[PDB]
Amino acid sequence: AAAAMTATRMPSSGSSPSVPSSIIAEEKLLALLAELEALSRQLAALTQQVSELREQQQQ
Amino acid sequence: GSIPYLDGTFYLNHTFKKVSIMFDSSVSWPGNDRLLTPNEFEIKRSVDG
Repeated sequence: AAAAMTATRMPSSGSSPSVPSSIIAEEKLLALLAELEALSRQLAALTQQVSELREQQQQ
Repeated sequence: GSIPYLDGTFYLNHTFKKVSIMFDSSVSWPGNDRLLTPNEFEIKRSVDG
């Protein structure tokens, strides 16, 4: 009634960026698709000359 | 000390809660559904719903 009455008396907000580091970029990209063919070409050339041992030993 | 009756120097204005005015014991003034509490001047609120 008196004394104190003179003054006065959720779910999901879904953030995303959190506490990780900063990020950067560059545009000098992508030789790498050539080596996948270099590697599998030269791999064949190994077997090709293993065959050239065998095809001369068989003579 | 200061004499608020003569010096100006008022304080205690914040101590008022509300006041109402009534002519001829029936004419609540200003009435006419004017205010948000039409029958009285509610100076301040301890709870506000």
